[PDB]
Parts: sequence; structure tokens; C-alpha cells
Amino acid sequence: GTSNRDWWPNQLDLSILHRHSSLSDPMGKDFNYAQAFEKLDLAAVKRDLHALMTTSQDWWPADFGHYGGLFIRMAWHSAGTYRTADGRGGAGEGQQRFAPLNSWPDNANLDKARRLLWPIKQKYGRAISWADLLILTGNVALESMGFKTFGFAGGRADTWEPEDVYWGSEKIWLELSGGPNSRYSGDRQLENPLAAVQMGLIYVNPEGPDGNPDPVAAARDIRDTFARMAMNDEETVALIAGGHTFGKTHGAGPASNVGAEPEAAGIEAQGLGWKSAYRTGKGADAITSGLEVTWTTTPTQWSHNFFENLFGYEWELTKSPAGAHQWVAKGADAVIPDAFDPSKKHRPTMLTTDLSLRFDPAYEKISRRFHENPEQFADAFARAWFKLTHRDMGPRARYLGPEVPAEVLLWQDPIPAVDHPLIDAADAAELKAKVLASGLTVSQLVSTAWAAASTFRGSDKRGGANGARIRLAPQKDWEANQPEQLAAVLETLEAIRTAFNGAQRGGKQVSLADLIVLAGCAGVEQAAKNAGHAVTVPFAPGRADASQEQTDVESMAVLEPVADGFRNYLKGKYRVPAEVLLVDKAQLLTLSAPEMTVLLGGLRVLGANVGQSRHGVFTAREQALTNDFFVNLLDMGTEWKPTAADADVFEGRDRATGELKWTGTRVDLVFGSHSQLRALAEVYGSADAQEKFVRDFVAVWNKVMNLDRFDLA
Amino acid sequence: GTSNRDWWPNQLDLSILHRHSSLSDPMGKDFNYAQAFEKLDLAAVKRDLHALMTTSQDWWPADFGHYGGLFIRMAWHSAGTYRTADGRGGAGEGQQRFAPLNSWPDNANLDKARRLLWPIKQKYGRAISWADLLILTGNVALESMGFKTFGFAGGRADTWEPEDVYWGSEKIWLELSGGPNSRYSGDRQLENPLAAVQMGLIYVNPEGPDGNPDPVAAARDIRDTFARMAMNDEETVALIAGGHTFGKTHGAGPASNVGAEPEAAGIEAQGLGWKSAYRTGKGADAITSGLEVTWTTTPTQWSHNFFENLFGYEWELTKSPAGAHQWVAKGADAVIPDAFDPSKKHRPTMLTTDLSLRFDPAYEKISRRFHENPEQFADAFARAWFKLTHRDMGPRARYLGPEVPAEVLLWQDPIPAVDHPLIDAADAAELKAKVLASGLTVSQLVSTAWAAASTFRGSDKRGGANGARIRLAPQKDWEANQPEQLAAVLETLEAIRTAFNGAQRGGKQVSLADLIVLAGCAGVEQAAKNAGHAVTVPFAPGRADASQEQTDVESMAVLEPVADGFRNYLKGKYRVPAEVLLVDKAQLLTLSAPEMTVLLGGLRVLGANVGQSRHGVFTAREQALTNDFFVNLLDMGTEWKPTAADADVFEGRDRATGELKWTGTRVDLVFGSHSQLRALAEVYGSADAQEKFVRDFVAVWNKVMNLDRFDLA
Ligand code: HEM
Ligand code: HEM
Ligand code: NA
Ligand code: NA
Ligand SMILES: [O]
Ligand SMILES: [O]
Repeated sequence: GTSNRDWWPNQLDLSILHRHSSLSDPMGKDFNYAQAFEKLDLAAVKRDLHALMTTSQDWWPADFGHYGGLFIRMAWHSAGTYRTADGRGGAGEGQQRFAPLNSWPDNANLDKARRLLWPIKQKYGRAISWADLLILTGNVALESMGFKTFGFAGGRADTWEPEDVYWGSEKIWLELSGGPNSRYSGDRQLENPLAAVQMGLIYVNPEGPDGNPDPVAAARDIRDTFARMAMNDEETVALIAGGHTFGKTHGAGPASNVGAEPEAAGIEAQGLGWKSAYRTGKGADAITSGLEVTWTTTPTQWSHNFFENLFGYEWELTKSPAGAHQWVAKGADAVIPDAFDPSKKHRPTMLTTDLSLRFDPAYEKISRRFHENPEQFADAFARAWFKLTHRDMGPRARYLGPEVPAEVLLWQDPIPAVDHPLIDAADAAELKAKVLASGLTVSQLVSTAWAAASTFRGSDKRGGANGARIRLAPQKDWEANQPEQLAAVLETLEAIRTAFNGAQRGGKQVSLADLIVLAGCAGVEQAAKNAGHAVTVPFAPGRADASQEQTDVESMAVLEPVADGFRNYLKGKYRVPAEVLLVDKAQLLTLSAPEMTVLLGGLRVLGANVGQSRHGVFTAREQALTNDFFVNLLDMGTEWKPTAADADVFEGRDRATGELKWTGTRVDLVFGSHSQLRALAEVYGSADAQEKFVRDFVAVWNKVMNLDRFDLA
Repeated sequence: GTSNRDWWPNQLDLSILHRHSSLSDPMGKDFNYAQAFEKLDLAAVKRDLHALMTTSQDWWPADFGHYGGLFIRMAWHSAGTYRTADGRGGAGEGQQRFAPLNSWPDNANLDKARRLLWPIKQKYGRAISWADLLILTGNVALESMGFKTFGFAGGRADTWEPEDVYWGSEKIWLELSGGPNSRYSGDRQLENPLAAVQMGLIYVNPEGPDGNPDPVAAARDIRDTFARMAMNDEETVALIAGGHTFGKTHGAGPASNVGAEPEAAGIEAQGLGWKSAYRTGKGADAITSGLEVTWTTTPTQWSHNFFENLFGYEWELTKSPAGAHQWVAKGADAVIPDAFDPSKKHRPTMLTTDLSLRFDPAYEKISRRFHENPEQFADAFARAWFKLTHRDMGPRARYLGPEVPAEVLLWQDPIPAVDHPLIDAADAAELKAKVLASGLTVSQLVSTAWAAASTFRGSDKRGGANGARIRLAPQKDWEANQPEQLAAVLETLEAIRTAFNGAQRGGKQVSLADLIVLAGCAGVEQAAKNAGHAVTVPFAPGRADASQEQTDVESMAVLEPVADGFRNYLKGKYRVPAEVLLVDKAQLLTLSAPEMTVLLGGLRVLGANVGQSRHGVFTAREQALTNDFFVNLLDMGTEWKPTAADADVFEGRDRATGELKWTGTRVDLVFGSHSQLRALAEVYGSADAQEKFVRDFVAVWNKVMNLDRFDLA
């Protein structure tokens, strides 16, 4: 069936904004997963998981009698799709059970791991999500084999359809770099937002870069991909060596024996894939990656044998039974146990990427320290495993259950506890009137609150106005935030705060984070008033102010908006059209297409554009909250043409007189071009829509202001 | 960006069930279009439309100073996508303003027509939908030019994204037959459910079949396509000759001058398309179809000139200025006016497909009768125009406003008005006890009510249980309905009715239509009881019984299910896999994926399968309402393989013993294979979900029982 995508493959795709509707969810619209989880007997779930670790099923026999290794890899892969550039991927929505991730080559036989968990999932039902179960199972695997984890938080709600993520443009699974859709350019520069070296891999190729078994070059790819997953050199070494302390790889015969991935398999396979014609197709004959490596002498127990073997031997390049490159310890005894036959033993083996931990000079230093000090190794691995598997969970307020670590970590962008009474509705009214009496304009107030709140992204739940980090490095200096204007607004707001707080009794006070949001609310109310409408913009107090020392400035870098259509801002020239970047921002903000449309039309006429640009400011009453953007955009008495100077800027001229009326960007004019967006603009641009436009604008402004407010959840 | 569709282009697409969510709709979920329309000043809208007809805009000047012909074609095209096979297409959702229909070649320059209506749409806002406006504008164009319409009904609610329709598999616009995705096979057999000869056409090719100018062969395509749009020979002739009394075609220069369709055009085109480099690109220089034909001497007035010219002249094959085939009247004077230049006049011209009305023997007799009896032509065209433009509006109870024709038409599947008191809750209890005491089984009662209610389709709002048409030809004879078993259930129900009705006072009675549904509800209640649950199933009385004479047996043929996954029924072998057909049927029933899942799992265990097939009956307590379908399907202790005798039937065998436990179809197993469907099945298959399953099942059963109940809406 030929689709709109086939006819117009470059047209903007709005469906990504309309995912996760209540139509696709089988739970009541009332279902609260946090409340269900809070009543889960987590201890009982862990005891069941513990038993499962050594209860082999004959349809996928457990290596060494212990599923621990397999489950660790499962939880690692669930988490390891995460990219810092957009926060997409990660373990937080249990997306490994859906396409495409369920069928990535790197996820081969994790279909079997997930199926082994069905009986426990079935037993506990809605009180434990798949997303939480995958991570928990990983933790129980580690604990069952003698490793002390740093902790565990529940609260990852299940989802019911595939997330729309850009994983790359390649049309061939695992395509080597340099093809017609190469994700590499220049001196091996990986395209943002991607965080893996080949389509269908979690991070790097375990044979080495494009299959070239050089551990020094592999180290480069490791370092780059792991950084793009929020991990530094210490965390990377800890994770790889920690993981590869357990279990084994599977490459017992040629890869050609392996059939279709799950999404391609026949219906009868019941959601499993990679059915193998090699001998029994499982157990001792398993083929997963095609590599056949077992790293330690006790694959089912925590030890410091990974580094003892890495540094205790010299390594020789060899081939698995499936033909993959891998390494074997020169002149070693057969000291590594066989996964099924107690009478066989094998020499130590390693991947190319394992050897990176020794042959990269910076990794080597850390690996030596971890070798000499296995207690440091254990603690670094525990912390890194916690971080990895919880990186996309968002603020600490979302962490559920009795194993949540009490130590607050810098990577969490922590928010201090509130220790005083909150402002009430009458206090909020007084503060709004003071803000407005200061002489701050609607434009300044709206632009500042937008800048503070619109850092939120629903992908990993980072950002938002809580914390008042707009006043700290690096946010205060981001170009989109207009650093000089921002400084003058913040100074005036801080003087208002200091006076309000100084006047109170009982220790009531207002945070700067709250006041920034409230002040924007006052701006919106005033804009409505300027248009002849009396509205109260909702406001919920309770934000707190974080310090500079509680803010990792380097981690904060990935939240800088280089594209923000809502402020008509583009930091530079990009390959992706601006309107695509707008829909990407809207999705990160959790906005629907109608919410995106209302919000953008209102921001334009409030003065939110960076640098006071007139682009898309289609009104003669700037700073009044009206639907003028839509009425003027849709007026056929205007003709639009790209400018000679810049094809991405358009002039709107009266069709009769030739007089210049307006200018706009692609982000402005798309609402008059795209057939679904223009249908939305028409609603807001109709004669009966001024009151609806105001109400809808206020609702979406409030939604954006509260995106990070999991403390009120 | 490589998508799931690219990787696994044959995987089932569930997004079609989750369209039209409240996320994409800019109106509140409270918005009621019927109530908004009820308050529209329809008279005022029509006066503005009348004014519009001769208010020429310079960006698309009006032919002959009058846009009537253009607007008639617009309305005709809005309605003319309709297919009887599935009820999809038609005017009822205003889908002409979205992709792909906004950019079909046959809809060229209708973007201009719609844009001319923007100021009126704007002025009246939500009180008139685009969908209603398009048809109304057509009506006003006809009235403006002297033709009295049969009527007009509002109530077509606007939609906010493209409908997912199968329009054909061809990858080239207007591809001629016999290509690698040919919609034709055999003796010019058009594939169901299609109702046009080429991708991007409304019905046929105006040059003739695949561009061959033979009017007799063209007539065959016309007859077949129009039949598939619910039009017989009399309605077809009336429509074509009626329509082509007005206006003109546009082919002033070569088609190479015409640019990108709306969905391909530059952003600056602001939703418009087909920008032409031929001379002024518009008006006298317009290029639309590439044909250059004006049919009558008074193109802006109703006349009887179409048939006078058709029969009054002999016709010679010629070429338009764009090179298209068309016909000119042999030795005629220049009697046809020019659309722009009062000093030019033209000979009469016709399309191939117009000549079909004379050279096809059956059309010729009708065309001669219309030529000799212009009153009959008028009334037939008015009736056909009303039918065409309202065919997908559903039951009469949805027709709004003061122009609704009072005459009840057979094509409307009319339901007699109820003229008596309805049963109350005490009566409903007594009828259900009598039903259950009769000895009819759960399986009988469920199967009969499912058969009655599940004829509904939301695409054109035909079918459903109202009317009791299950007792009439042809439904009573359909194989899916199990005619012998059906007759025995209906006989026992009719006896129950006759006794209940005989015993009443005050003229209270129950329809057979109501009783069928109530009896099914008793079946479901009894099934719940069989499983140890106490459940009341909701029931809304008020259906009436239609007669045989009120049920057109030929029109009812297209609602026969050849595929009904909910009864594990397939009438023959098809090119579309069975699970695709299931999702298709779910969409027509207005079900979401979770609703489809729960409903199908419950029907399997209640005994709703046609022929009492065991396929998917995964329970040992048949006729008890449990979630056994899900628990057993998801049991990994069973391995599934296709049977040798039939690759579409599967055997589920114990993994340890090899013993046969169950058999299933693709419709059964898809719920264990597809990754989104299996996530749904898991929810209902969990240990905490038995109560949830029962309640959700009752909700969806009730939904289906009420699908056609617009009398209560
Ligand atoms: C450079 C980064 C990494 C690479 C290239 C890599 C590669 C691989 C490969 C190819 C396999 C074999 C799959 C098979 O055939 O069964 C595997 C197994 C494994 N990996 Fe990794 N890995 C990396 C990092 C990690 C991390 C960060 C963890 C966890 C902290 C982890 C834990 C494991 C475990 C437990 C197994 C054994 C699975 C089993 O016993 O069945 N790996 N790895
Ligand atoms: C055999 C079925 C039909 C065919 C092949 C056909 C074909 C065409 C074509 C090719 C055009 C010219 C488009 C252009 O170049 O601007 C046209 C115009 C038109 N058709 Fe049809 N038509 C059919 C049936 C109908 C019917 C059923 C109606 C209405 C009841 C209708 C009403 C019109 C009108 C009013 C125009 C004139 C448009 C204008 O003045 O701009 N046609 N038709
Ligand atoms: Na994420
Ligand atoms: Na329809
Ligand atoms: O891994
Ligand atoms: O037409």
C-alpha cells in the first residue's frame, strides 16, 4: 500500500507528537504505576529472580547453570541505547521489547532473556513494569553472584508502542562506515545525536573499528561513544571490566546458521528470533555475536580475575568458529571452565575492545589502579552501573521503593529540599503585581521564564525551571538566553525576592526558581490584559534553587538549545530543516501538534524571539496576547517569497500594492504550508477563536512551566 | 532517518487503530460539532456563498466570471473517493484538504477552490466544518446557476489528520494498467476495494481506458467504478451529464508547464500547488487536466444543452493544446462562449467519457429518455447529487439542519421510527431470564448478537444491529452468520418476543432488534457467572425492526464479511494476510488495539467461532468468560509450528512431551508474535488481570452493541 511517506518522503512528520495516546494504553486512564509499584513486595520479586538465575529452561539452557551473565547484558543493553545529545534511548521506558531495538543485531538472544522473565512478570502484573524488571533482574544477577550494587529505584512506567528515534540513516544493518549514509565524516567525527559506530550496535564493534582488530583504534571509538552516553574514562573502564567479569559470548558455529531477527521471523516463533540451524541451536551450540570468548575462571562469581588475566598474559589474534576476530592468551593453561561439559577447560580469551583497556594509555592507568585495588574497581563499577541504569529517570523525586540510594549524586542535577513554608495565592498575587510595577516588560518576563522552563526534555527528564540554573554557568551564558538581557532581568527579580523575603514572618520565603516562573506568569496575564482579557495564569510553588557546586557544567552543555523554533532561533546552519527541528523540540517538550501551534503563535506576539527579531511577529500589538499570528499568517492578501540574501527568510508583501508587510522564517511559514499544521492554524485564526486561543495558550504555558515538577506528581 | 516500516515493511501496522486521538484534535474533547452546527445561521452562510460565486480573485480568476463549475467539481471530488467495498473515502470527513487527496492529480487546482472558501470558513469558525462547507458550497453553486437541489444535511465533523486508506499499490502517479503493481487482472477486473482505474484519479480516465480514446470501452470502466461508488446506470448518466452541463476543463498549454503538487511545493506557496509557467498561469491560461472542453452554450446556467449537443452532432477525435485526446463537433458553428474574451467563440467539444453516454447501448437509452424528458433528468440528477454527497453520513438521525429532505430513501437503510413505550430495566431482566430459560446457549446468544452488531463500519456508518436486518435477506444467508444455527436462535427469540409482547399493556413492545442484543447480553452475563463473576451487562433499548422492502439486498452485499477474525472466519484464500484483515475489521469497528485484543480473547472462549472451530479456543472451560485465551497463548511450555496440510494453521505442542495441546490460525497467533499486540496480551494474561479482563470485555461488547446508536447520540 503506497503511503504519504512514500509520495512525499521529505514532508514533516507530525505523528511523533501524537504517540502515547490513551487509545494505545491498556491500563485505565486512572492507572498510577508509582502507586502500584509502592505496594509491590520488592523482596519477593527479588527472591523469585534469585531462584530463576539457576533454573535452566531446556529451550535456552543456562551457561554454567547460571543466567546471571545473560541478564546483566540484557539490562546493560536496555540502558546502553542512551544518548546525551537528546536524552533519547535508555532503559526508562522498556523499549527493548519493541521494534526496532528488539531486533537489533546487538540484541540477539536477549529475546530469550526477556522470555525467561515472563513468568515473574505474569505473577506480579502491573505492580512491576517491564522497564523496571529488566534493570532489577540485572541487579539481582549481580547480587546473586556476590556483587554489592549501589541501589535500585523503581518508577519506569511501561510504554505500549515504539518511540520514534533517529538511530542513523543507513539502510543496511551494521553497515561499515563510509557508505552513502555514513554516520562518520572528517577525522572519524560521529554525527550528532548518534552514539554508536554502526546501525544496530549499542556502542562499538567488538572486533574493532569497522572490523579492524586494533585495540588502540578501538579505544578511540569506545571513548567517543561512551562519552556520548555520559560516561568518562573511569566509568567506562569500570563498566566494561565489570560486565566482562561475568558469563561468556556465543559463537559456536558459522553465522550463516542464524535465521531471522524477531521482527522478521515467522508468526510461529511467538516473538522470538535468531533461530539457529547449528547443531541443537542453543546451549553449548549457541551463536549470538559470533565471538566465542569466556573472560574469567569463575564466570558465575564476582572476582578480580578480568584484570588478572588482562595484565597476566600476552594476547594473540585468533578467530572464533564463526570467523570473528578475537584474542587468546599466549602459552596459557586451559583454566577457564566450559559452560556445559565439566571435562573440558579452555584458555583465557578477550575481545579487541577488552584489550583497549590495556593498550590505550589513559585506560591502562585506570585499569592498573583497578587491578591493584579491586575494592576501588568494585565501588566504581557499582556507581557506574547505578548511573547507567538510572540516567534517564529524571529528578530524584521519581525514584521509588526501599533501595533508593541516599547519596545525592552530581549527575542527578540535584535540587535542594524545601525547608520553609511556601507562598500562598495571595502572596503570588502580591509578587506578580510587584514584578509588573518594577517595569520589566511582558517580553522580558515571558522570554526569561521560557528560557528557564524550556530546557526540559521528556526523553531523559533532564532540565526545566526547578533549580534556577538559568542563573548559573553555563545556562546564563548561552546565546539563546541573551546573556546581557538575562542578567538585568535576574538582578531585578533577585531584588524583588530579597525585599519580599525580608518582609516575611514564620520563615516563609520564595525561591528564585519559583519567582522566575511566577514572573513569567505575570507577563502572560499582563499580555492577556493588554488584549482586553482578564485571566489568572496557574502557578504552583515549590521549586528550589540549586548552587553552582551542585551543577555539573559539562553535563549541562548538552541541554543548550542550538535550535529553538519557539524563539525563532538557530545557532548556525544545519542539514536538518528548521521546521523538523521545531517538531523535534516540541516532542522533547511533550507537546502535541495543537499545543505546539498555540504556543508558538502566542510566543511570537509576546516578544519571545531571540534578539527582538521581527520574523513571524505578525501583529501590530506586540505584547498583547492575541491570535494575530494566525489571522495574519493565513491572510491570502499577502504573497510570500524567499529573500535573495537568505532562502530561509521570506518576505510577505501585499499582493495588490507590493508593500512589505512582514518577514518570516521557515519555522513561521510552515504553519501556513504543511496541510495538518495549516488546519490547526485555521482553528486559531478563525473569528470565533480569540477566547479559545487565550485559554489554550495559558494551559500550554502552564504545562511547560510544570514539566519537571515531579515533586507534585 | 531509517524507520521500522523500512526494516520490516510487511509487519502489521497498528497506528491505524490509534488515529483521530484527542492529542491531534485542537477542539476540547467536550466539543460537540452537532451542537455547534445547530446554532449556525445556515441562511447567512449561503448568502455569503452566493456572493462568492461571482467575486473573482486575481490569483485564480473565475471562468465566465462565475466559480460555480469549479465548486461543483470540488464537491463532486470530495464525495467521489467513496468505495462501497469498505465505505472508505467520501466527503464525510473533509479529507480532500489533507494528504494524499489534496495532491492527487485529479484534484489539481481544487487547492484554489478551497482557498477561495477560507474567508467564509474563518468568519463562521467551528460552527461549520470544512467537510460540510465543501458540499454546501457545491449546492449553492448549483442553486446559483438555476438548479434546485433535493436537500442538504449538516453534521460532517472535521478530522485533523489523514485517514489511512489503501488507494492502490502503484508507485507512480496515474500508472497505466499492467505494471508491477497493477490494480487490474484478467478481463479488466479491478482489485477490491479500489474504485478508480489509476492511482490519483477519482473514477476513470477522461481520455479513455489507459489513455485509449474508445468511448464504448470507457463506458465499461465508468459503469464498474460508479457501481463501486453505489451508483447504477441511471444515477451515473444523471450525474455525469448534470455535472458537465456546467463550466469547463482547463488545458490551455502543455502539461510540462505545471509544477509541484501541493504536498511537494515550496513552503512559500502556502499550501497551494500546480504553479504553472504557461503564460499568466491562470484564468484564460489555466492548465488543470490538460483537456480543453466546454460542454454547453451557457456554462454558468442550468440548461438542456448537454444532451442537445451530445446527440445533435457527430464527433471527431482531436487533441487539446496540451496534447490530450478529446472530441469536437463535426461542422458545427462556433456557438460556445469563451471564458474570458467576449470576442472569441468555440465549437462544441466533449470528452471520451461524455461520449460513452451515447455509444454505450444501455447509457444511450437513458440519455435519450433524459434528452426527451428534461424533468426526469432534473429529478434524477438532484436525487443522485444528494445521494453522492451524503452516502457516507450514516443513519438519518445524524442529518442536521433545516434542509434535510423529509423523503426517506431506500439507499439510507432506513429504520422505522419507534411509536411505543420501550422496555425498562425490570422488563430487560425478565427477557434475559426467559432467554436463559429457553435453553439457548452462551455460544448461540453471543454469536448471534456479534453477527448482528458487527456489521457496522465507521467508514460510512452503515450496518449495526439496529433494524434487525440479520433476519432479512441477505444477512440471514451469509455463511459467516451460520444460517441454520441463526434460524434456530431467531425462531426461539421471535417466540419469546411474541409472548412478551402479547402480555403487555399500553402498547409497550420490544423489537426483535433490541431482543437480539439483549439476548447476547444475557449470554455474556451467564458466561461471567459460569466463571464465578457477578456481572450486569449494560443494555440500551430503542432499536426498531426494518422490513425487507426497506433493505436493499444488493447494497447490503458489500457489508458481508468475507474475513472476520473475531469469529476466526475467512471465506477463501486472500492475498492479504489474515492478521492484516483483522486489524482492518477492528478499524472499521472503531476499536483501539487494546479493545480489539480483549474482545477477540473473550469471543474465542465464549464459542463465537464460526462452525465451532477449535482454532484459538485456548481454554478447558468454554462458555465461561475468563482470560484463558491470553494465559494459554503466552505459555512458553508450548511450541508452535505450521501444519503440513495448511501453512495458515498452527499446532501448539508441549515442549517436553510433544503432545498436541491446541491449534490456532494466524489471527490467533499474531497476539503472541507481534511485539505491540503481545504487550497487550501480557497485560490480560497476568495473574492480577482476571477482573480487569471481564470488565474491559463487557465495556467493548457494549461498545460494539451501540455502534449504530446515533438515535441516542
Ligand atoms: C566496549 C563496550 C562493550 C562491548 C563491545 C561489549 C561486547 C560484548 C559482546 C560482543 C558480547 C557477546 C554477546 C554474545 O555472543 O552472547 C558481550 C557479552 C557480555 N557483555 Fe559486553 N560489551 C561491552 C560493554 C559491556 C558493559 C558495559 C557491560 C555491563 C556492565 C557488559 C556485560 C556483558 C556481559 C555480562 C556479557 C555476557 C553475556 C552472557 O553471559 O550471555 N558489556 N559483550
Ligand atoms: C466519467 C466521470 C467523469 C469524468 C471522467 C470527469 C472528468 C472531468 C474532467 C477531466 C474535468 C476537467 C478538469 C479541468 O481540467 O479543470 C471535469 C470538469 C468538471 N466535472 Fe467532471 N468528470 C466526471 C464526472 C462528473 C460528475 C459526476 C460531476 C458532477 C456531478 C462532474 C462535474 C464537473 C464539473 C462541474 C466540471 C467543471 C469544472 C470547472 O468548471 O472548473 N463531473 N470533469
Ligand atoms: Na530516554
Ligand atoms: Na467513508
Ligand atoms: O555487552
Ligand atoms: O469531474
